[PDB]
Amino acid sequence: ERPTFYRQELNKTIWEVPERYQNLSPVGSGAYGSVCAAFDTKTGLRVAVKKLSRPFQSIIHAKRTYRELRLLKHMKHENVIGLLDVFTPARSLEEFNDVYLVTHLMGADLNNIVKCQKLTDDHVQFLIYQILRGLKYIHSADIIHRDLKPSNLAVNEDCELKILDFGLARHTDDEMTGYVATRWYRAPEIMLNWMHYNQTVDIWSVGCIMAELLTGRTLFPGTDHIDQLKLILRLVGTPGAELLKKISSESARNYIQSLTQMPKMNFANVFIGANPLAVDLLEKMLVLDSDKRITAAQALAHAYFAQYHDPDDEPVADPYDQSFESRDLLIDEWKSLTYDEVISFVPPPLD
Ligand SMILES: CC(C)(C)c1c/c(=N\C(=O)Nc2ccc(Cl)cc2)n(-c2ccccc2)[nH]1
Repeated sequence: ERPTFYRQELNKTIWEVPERYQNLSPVGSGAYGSVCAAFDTKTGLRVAVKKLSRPFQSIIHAKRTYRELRLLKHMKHENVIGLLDVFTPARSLEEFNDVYLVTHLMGADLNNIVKCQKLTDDHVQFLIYQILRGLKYIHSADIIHRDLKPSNLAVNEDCELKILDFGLARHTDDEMTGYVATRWYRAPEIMLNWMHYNQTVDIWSVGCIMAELLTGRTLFPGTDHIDQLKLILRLVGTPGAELLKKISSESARNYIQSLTQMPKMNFANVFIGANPLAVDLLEKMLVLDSDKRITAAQALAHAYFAQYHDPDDEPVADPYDQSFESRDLLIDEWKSLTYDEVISFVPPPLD
């Protein structure tokens, strides 16, 4: 019942995987793990396999490993990453130190797509429809992505899209500093730590992404946090008293009040020649007050997606128990929890 495993060294890390996975080649790495492409001989799919790096080295890491496996097991949606397989070479809990996560290899990310091919309005409609369809599902489980950006959106050759989170980097202060894509899609309340954030932080990200699909250019390519804020406030206007009250960070509030007040721009004069319905949706997504942003479910009913919208085929998630998030456990308790989840994994059917 347990498959046979074989070992190999790729870019100075050991991969020990079931025999079903062949032709492993490295695709990326970071602080939390490494990814390889492979051929799954069982299903006949090209796959991507993330090996987590020392998943139980700290409490923070062990809880993260549990969190990821729990999230990935729950996800059952066409526009979101699905777990094809999870495995470990360990034969018991006592020797359980390694976690490997398998999903479909899609072919490209959305950075590839915006860089290398011109998109018509129909392409923008279809790609953004799918992001929002997946986001509806994600948000219905009270899950916030928080790092929606083109490199976390995988796209096949028929422009079918999946939301994922490679999750290889730490998102430290340094990784978020300077002229960097890691910060250009973040809602300003997350970027500047204004307040406790909502799931519409992800709608801001969709707005930034949609703008970029329409123009071919980054919406807010700030050279740093403050420059990026300035670019944002030039477009959407400076906040009024109502939003200022909601900024619970007194330090952040003090700084924004130092800026000269600016009105919202005419978005038809920014997104020159775009579908007026695209421009209308953008204005509803790129609202500074996150209480007043359009939701994913609201946005799916917008006239821009009239050719794709089907309210009978935009499903929500099964209930997701996140009570673990408020729980303090030891490493070995997170480990055993994670081990139970690996052991109980049942793969999806191959249609
Ligand atoms: C889209 C959603 C929000 C459900 C999410 C997905 C996710 N993980 C992944 O996408 N995992 C992944 C990505 C690529 C590969 Cl090859 C294998 C696994 N999250 C993740 C990543 C790291 C830590 C915790 C959660 N969060």
